[PDB]
Amino acid sequence: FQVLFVLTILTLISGTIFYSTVEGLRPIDALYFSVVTLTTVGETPPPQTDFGKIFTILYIFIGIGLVFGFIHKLAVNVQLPSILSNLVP
Amino acid sequence: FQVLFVLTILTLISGTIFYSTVEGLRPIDALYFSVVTLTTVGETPPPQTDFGKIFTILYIFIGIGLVFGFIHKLAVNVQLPSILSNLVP
Amino acid sequence: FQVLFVLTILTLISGTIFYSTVEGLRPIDALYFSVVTLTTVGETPPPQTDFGKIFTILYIFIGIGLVFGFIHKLAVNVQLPSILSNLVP
Amino acid sequence: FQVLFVLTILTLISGTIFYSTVEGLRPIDALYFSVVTLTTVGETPPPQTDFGKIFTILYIFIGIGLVFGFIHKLAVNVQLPSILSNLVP
Ligand code: NA
Ligand code: NA
Ligand code: NA
Ligand code: NA
Repeated sequence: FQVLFVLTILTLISGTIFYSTVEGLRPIDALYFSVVTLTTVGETPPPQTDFGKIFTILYIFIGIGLVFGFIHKLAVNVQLPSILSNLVP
Repeated sequence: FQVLFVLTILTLISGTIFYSTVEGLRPIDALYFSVVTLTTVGETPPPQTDFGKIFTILYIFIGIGLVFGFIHKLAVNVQLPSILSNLVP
Repeated sequence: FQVLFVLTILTLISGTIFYSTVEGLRPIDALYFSVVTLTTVGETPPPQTDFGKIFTILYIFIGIGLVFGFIHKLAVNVQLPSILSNLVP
Repeated sequence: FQVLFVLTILTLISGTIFYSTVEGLRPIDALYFSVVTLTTVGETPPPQTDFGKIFTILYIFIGIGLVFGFIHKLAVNVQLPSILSNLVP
């Protein structure tokens, strides 16, 4: 979880650096693009540079497994227990 | 299932409260945004406030596991049985 | 697979009937909306009626598990075998 | 992994050929559409031809299982090991 947590953050930082410089986005919008791309939500418009498109294609393949792995350990063993160890008054 | 059902509803209510106030949406559109964000459908436009963006990023990480957990118990053991206990005339 | 296949089709037909009448879409665009909603792709705009929104919320929760179940049996045991029983010349 | 890798590439090439000719997209935008459709991100607009819509519906059902299978072997046994066989200095 600490590790998975670190990878995800490093992955989102990379994305954020990439999209602010190549697509011209403010940091916050570039992190947002990164997270909604990798969680496969995708509610923003697509990148407008060919360079953005290529990076996004590869970023998607490398990131998704990471992000979803983090999301899965996050849910199965930081929430349910918390949540369940929670019922038992 | 009752529990999972409750968490999902509380999660969608939070989202609904958040998006109506900070993004200025009518309740129904804010629930919709919440559900299509957390089911990773994402067919609406993205939030326009930095505050919306940040909450959405975190809401996505906490909610997805919840919503999908509910969806999964919903399908595996309220439908298939119903559906199957359904074939056998 | 035959069963899963039937449920998915009946689910897409319902969606198609719903969106053509309430949202005013041509059959083909309503099937498309249905499939891209339930596969969580979501690349179309969202429904414009409150009635569309509500149905979509519920359609998403009931359908996703169905559609993905079909997709999963489709891939694991109509493709891989086909595909693999395919290597062995 | 080599096999899964090949199928995904052949699947994206098909999509790319399809969307450049029928939807009139430059190769790169057609590959992009293909990848964001099959990874269920969906942040581009939808196809504008009925022919595009139909192919997309079927492409989605056949491709998703493929693409996600590749993504899953990619993550579980080209990254984690790499990543983990990485901690142990
Ligand atoms: Na999506
Ligand atoms: Na979208
Ligand atoms: Na998705
Ligand atoms: Na989307």
